[PDB]
Amino acid sequence: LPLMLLPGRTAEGLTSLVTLLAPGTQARVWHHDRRRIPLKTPLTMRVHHPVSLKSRPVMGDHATDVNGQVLLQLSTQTGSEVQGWLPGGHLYSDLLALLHVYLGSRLDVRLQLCVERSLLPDARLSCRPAAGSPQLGRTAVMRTQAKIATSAARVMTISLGRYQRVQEHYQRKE
Amino acid sequence: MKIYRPLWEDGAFLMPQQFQQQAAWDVHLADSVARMGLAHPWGVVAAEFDDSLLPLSRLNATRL
Repeated sequence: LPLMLLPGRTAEGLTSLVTLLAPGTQARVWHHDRRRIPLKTPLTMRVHHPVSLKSRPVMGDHATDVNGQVLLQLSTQTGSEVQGWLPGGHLYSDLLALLHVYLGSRLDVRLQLCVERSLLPDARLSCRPAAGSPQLGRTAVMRTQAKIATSAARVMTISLGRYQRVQEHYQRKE
Repeated sequence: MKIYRPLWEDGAFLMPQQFQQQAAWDVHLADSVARMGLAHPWGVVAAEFDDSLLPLSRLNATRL
């Protein structure tokens, strides 16, 4: 509530949101990041005979838009909380605290994590195989001690669409 | 060379030797298709070099 009274703010409140919910975990924010696609529906690099334009729109075939997709890392050291961030545990805590309380439709948030090696099994049935997108924690049958690694990704906190359609009426002639 | 194709039913830990021995079997199957009719091993499809570098002697390849 003290943080949610300043308008249009901030980045440093996301540090408080993590240290509240599970101690031992720290947070760092990178403000801009190299986001990618949105694929533009006309390719627009046809070189035109009747009418064309220059001033801003210059590109190839896929665009890059930095502007709003921040990166967040977490860092734990108690293994009971390592199995809390994989989907099912504390991931439902952040995923609802962001989307309707603190940010809403401001931005989109990328998540990331760095632990020591993993605690992750393999190809068992219907639902809990995937450690996000990657898999590990199964092959080191060689050496005793630690190596540090990044963990995985989590999904963005986004909400969007187009609905379908074309229109039929208009505003007003003033 | 003792090609061992694995099976997966449930609960098997993934480990690289299931994948390495899998992909080697597809080559050997595709080898045995070709040796039915032709009775020929493999050979050279295209090998084109660079002629301009020869009197300043080196040798560069382009397509092999």
